[PDB]
Amino acid sequence: GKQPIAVPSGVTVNAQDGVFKVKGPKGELTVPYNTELTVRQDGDQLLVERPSDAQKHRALHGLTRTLVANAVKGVSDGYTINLELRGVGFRAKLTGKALEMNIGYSHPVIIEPPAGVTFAVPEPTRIDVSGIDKQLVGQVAANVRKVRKPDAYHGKGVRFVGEQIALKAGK
Amino acid sequence: MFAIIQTGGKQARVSEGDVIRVESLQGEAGDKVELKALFVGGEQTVFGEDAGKYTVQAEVVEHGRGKKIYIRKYKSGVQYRRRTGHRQNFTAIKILGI
Amino acid sequence: KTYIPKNDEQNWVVVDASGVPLGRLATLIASRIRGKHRPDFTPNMIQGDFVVVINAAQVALTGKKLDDKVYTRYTGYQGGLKTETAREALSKHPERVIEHAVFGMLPKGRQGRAMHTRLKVYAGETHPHSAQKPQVLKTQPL
Amino acid sequence: MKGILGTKIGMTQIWKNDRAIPVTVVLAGPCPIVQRKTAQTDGYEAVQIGYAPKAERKVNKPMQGHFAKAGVAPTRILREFRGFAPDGDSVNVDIFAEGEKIDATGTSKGKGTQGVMKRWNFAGGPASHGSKKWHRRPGSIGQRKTPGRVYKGKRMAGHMGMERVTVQNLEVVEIRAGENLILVKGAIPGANGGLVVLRSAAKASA
Amino acid sequence: WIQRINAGARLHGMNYSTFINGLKRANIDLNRKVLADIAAREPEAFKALVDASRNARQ
RNA sequence: CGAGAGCUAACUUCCGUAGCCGAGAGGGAAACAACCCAGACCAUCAGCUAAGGUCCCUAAAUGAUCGCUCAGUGGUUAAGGA
RNA sequence: GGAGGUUUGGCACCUCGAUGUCGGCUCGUCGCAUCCUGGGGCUGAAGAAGGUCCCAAGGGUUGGGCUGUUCGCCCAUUAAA
RNA sequence: CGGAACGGAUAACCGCUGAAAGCAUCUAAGCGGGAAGCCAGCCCCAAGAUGAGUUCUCCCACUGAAGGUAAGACUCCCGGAA
Ligand SMILES: [Mg+2]
Ligand SMILES: [Mg+2]
Ligand SMILES: [Mg+2]
Ligand SMILES: [Mg+2]
Ligand SMILES: [Mg+2]
Ligand SMILES: [Mg+2]
Ligand SMILES: [Mg+2]
Ligand SMILES: [Mg+2]
Ligand SMILES: [Mg+2]
Ligand SMILES: [Mg+2]
Ligand SMILES: [Mg+2]
Ligand SMILES: [Mg+2]
Ligand SMILES: [Mg+2]
Ligand SMILES: [Mg+2]
Ligand SMILES: [Mg+2]
Ligand SMILES: [Mg+2]
Ligand SMILES: [Mg+2]
Ligand SMILES: [Mg+2]
Ligand SMILES: [Mg+2]
Ligand SMILES: [Mg+2]
Ligand SMILES: [Mg+2]
Ligand SMILES: [Mg+2]
Ligand SMILES: [Mg+2]
Ligand SMILES: [Mg+2]
Ligand SMILES: [Mg+2]
Ligand SMILES: [Mg+2]
Ligand SMILES: [Mg+2]
Ligand SMILES: [Mg+2]
Ligand SMILES: [Mg+2]
Ligand SMILES: [Mg+2]
Ligand SMILES: [Mg+2]
Ligand SMILES: [Mg+2]
Repeated sequence: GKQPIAVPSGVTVNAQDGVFKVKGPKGELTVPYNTELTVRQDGDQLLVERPSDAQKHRALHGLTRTLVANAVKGVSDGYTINLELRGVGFRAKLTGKALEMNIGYSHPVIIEPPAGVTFAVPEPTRIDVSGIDKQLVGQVAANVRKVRKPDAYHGKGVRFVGEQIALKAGK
Repeated sequence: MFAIIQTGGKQARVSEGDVIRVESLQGEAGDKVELKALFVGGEQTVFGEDAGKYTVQAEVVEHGRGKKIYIRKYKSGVQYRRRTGHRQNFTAIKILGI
Repeated sequence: KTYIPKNDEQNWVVVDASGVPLGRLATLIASRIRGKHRPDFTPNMIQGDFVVVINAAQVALTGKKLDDKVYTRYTGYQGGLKTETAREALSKHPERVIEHAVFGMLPKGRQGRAMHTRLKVYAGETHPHSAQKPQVLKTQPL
Repeated sequence: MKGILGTKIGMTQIWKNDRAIPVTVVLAGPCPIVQRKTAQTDGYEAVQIGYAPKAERKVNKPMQGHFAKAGVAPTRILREFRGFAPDGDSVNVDIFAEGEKIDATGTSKGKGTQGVMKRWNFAGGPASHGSKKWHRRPGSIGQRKTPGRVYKGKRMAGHMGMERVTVQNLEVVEIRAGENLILVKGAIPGANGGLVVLRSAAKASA
Repeated sequence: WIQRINAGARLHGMNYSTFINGLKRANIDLNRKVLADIAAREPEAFKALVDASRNARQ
């Protein structure tokens, strides 16, 4: 189980039938939640209490609590994922807001951000993604990573910036 | 409006001339005073053991044999066909009770 | 001996469908069409009310049914097999779904065809039949 | 989308550069804009236009009045082109430019009641090795008792002819502007002098 | 007969099973269903029997 | 139900035994000699029930109370796995 | 331990007042336990060519010599026979 | 000349956020990606879609179910890559 919280100073939390609204430095980060749970807060700090200890009842508590944790902490401080391309060539660049990968294929491979997500290419072989909705930053980083998921032999491709990987042997 | 309940006689708030099953009182003599379980006299409905309070007379009008019917029966591939005559006796009566 | 009447009545009613399960609403409409609500004065004649469903596209299927429910219908042709439209993509033309229920329970005879006439589905919140002045009737039964 | 009517005239030889090619000459003469159908007044968007004038003596009164709404001479054929919204009258030049692909739709040549060897490319059966279905005959026609059926759809002797046929990606070879002629690469269906219609490619492939 | 009786039964907010159980629960109602039908064709008396029956399952 | 023969196959074949069918109508089992109910003297626009049922087709509680399964399981098996 | 009913059967239920039988030819249509093609997982998968399993029935699946043959063998090709 | 592209929802599969177990997990709520296959897209039929659809236009309101008639079909003649 998990329950303790930390709402900071520059944010505000509404409440309505379980489904709250939130604003702050970047507002309109609403999330769905179930009515069967108790959407609540004291004031200086929040909580989600579980009315009943049932199994399916218990799962929703931890789901909803991490979801409020990410959704509020993202408007309070934000999320930023970093990655590196590896392999011969494998360029990346920024055209306006779009990210031009130039990575091991006959064509350039472009990605156009969904709204709220900001690409950044601090180094020619360094991708970075910035945003609030952690779910969407994760799907965006995944959409870039899938373009060349690492091979089992030499590790060409997208990698999380600190990432290690196994290498099969071969000839 | 109301009708005999076939099982023997016995009925509700009528005024007419109806057939029914045979009465074992012959002639127009019977003057049968039957019990009735319901009545809408005065549009005032009355039923139940209230209707064991009220009773209606009705003269016997005529003994009679109804329209003929055959009783035919069949079964396949067994030869067996059956045929018989039948007419149901009755005693028509006209109503004039309370 | 038994009273029978003339078909003199012609009655119009607006069933709602929004939030209602399908089937639950469908049997209510099938009962109103087939005439059980009034003293079902004859088998012989169709004395049921005319039934004008609205907001049918807000119909509810209470299970997983919105997927995985199937709608087989044979075009005579081989390979015209189970031409399965099944789901909520049949809510591309929502009204027939509801029809298909009540006609699943309306009689299959000459008369049973002919009563389907009086079923007037309307997936939107609006219907033309203001000239009939249909009467409201609640989706809860008791 | 854009289209016009005309009449197949005949076929010929042609030389674009040095490559000899078979063209077909349609005459796509001017078409009046009779009726401007809009969805706000007709439920769907389209335009109906005419071809080959009819002597006014031959018109019904209702058709003289149909045209008479539009200030247009009676024309023996009217047709509707979906999504098409021109202005004035539909001359063929303006609609087409040389080399563009255009679908060509006309009515196939009625060959009447045709056997199966002719209609569906049936095989035939030996013409000497025993028979008395020497040619022509469809042979067997089903399974046996299970499905007693013969399939709905089954191919059989019949009216091979007269179908509407569309033919895709024909190439405008040339455009004679002041004659209202239009060359098209290769063949179009019909007897000569039948109506046909030329249109933009139904699938604009890359 | 039965099919016509439960129609008025439900018309009043009872039903055939409960309504004949209430017309039986008072001993004095012994009329045939056909006569309950004819009463279903006379609404006032039918409602009188409905209130009679319903005052017997209480 | 109890055996043999068979492969502890068969709407298989051969015996014992009970019941039905043959010779059996009527309600149930969608349909259906064998199963479950129940043995048709005749007539009725009368009543209680059997089996079986009570959402609509389709007669009759969208009955009541504590649960169980979210699989359409219900509405086609097992060794084995979770 | 199951599955399917395509084999050789068993059984003897409708058909001996007739249910034409093997092979070919002609038309076909269906299953999928998938020969090709499409999407995958693992691979003792470097690449290429593969193996094997999963999802997939839209379409497609060659012509000849031998024999009545089905089949099988062979010629010569195939995305595949 | 054609099979096709673009689209949508999908199978195996691949993932995002993520609990029930303060880890981890593509799923238990939720979301995204993925086939010659499913729906749409191409060509043809089709309102006997008795649920009979729309639009444009024409003849009008005659005399005693009938009858002369309008608008307008047909019969027949001559022919037709029908
Ligand atoms: Mg016998
Ligand atoms: Mg030949
Ligand atoms: Mg034959
Ligand atoms: Mg069969
Ligand atoms: Mg058949
Ligand atoms: Mg043995
Ligand atoms: Mg035997
Ligand atoms: Mg025997
Ligand atoms: Mg015998
Ligand atoms: Mg016996
Ligand atoms: Mg029996
Ligand atoms: Mg059965
Ligand atoms: Mg039966
Ligand atoms: Mg028999
Ligand atoms: Mg018998
Ligand atoms: Mg039997
Ligand atoms: Mg029993
Ligand atoms: Mg009873
Ligand atoms: Mg019982
Ligand atoms: Mg009922
Ligand atoms: Mg087990
Ligand atoms: Mg014979
Ligand atoms: Mg014969
Ligand atoms: Mg498969
Ligand atoms: Mg492959
Ligand atoms: Mg390789
Ligand atoms: Mg095949
Ligand atoms: Mg595509
Ligand atoms: Mg999934
Ligand atoms: Mg998608
Ligand atoms: Mg293709
Ligand atoms: Mg007339």
